Amino acid sequence: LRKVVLDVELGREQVQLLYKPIYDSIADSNL
Amino acid sequence: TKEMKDFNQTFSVEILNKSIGESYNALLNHIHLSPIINFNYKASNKTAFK
Repeated sequence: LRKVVLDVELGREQVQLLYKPIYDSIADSNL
Repeated sequence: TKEMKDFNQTFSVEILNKSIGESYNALLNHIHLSPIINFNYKASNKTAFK
């Protein structure tokens, strides 16, 4: 018979960058 | 190491290529002139100071 999967919501949670409002970014490959 | 290339300001692959080229030219000189020098010359070839 036909095989149908229960389309459930799994997978690990996404992680966001929370530090950004605090730190002052300095971007330079010469450092 | 990647850290040595990335953190060291003066180090680069350019100086490594320079060293490779210098040693290569010296190797060519040695290969093509040491047979002339190291040869055991017979008295027929040799000429005195005179």
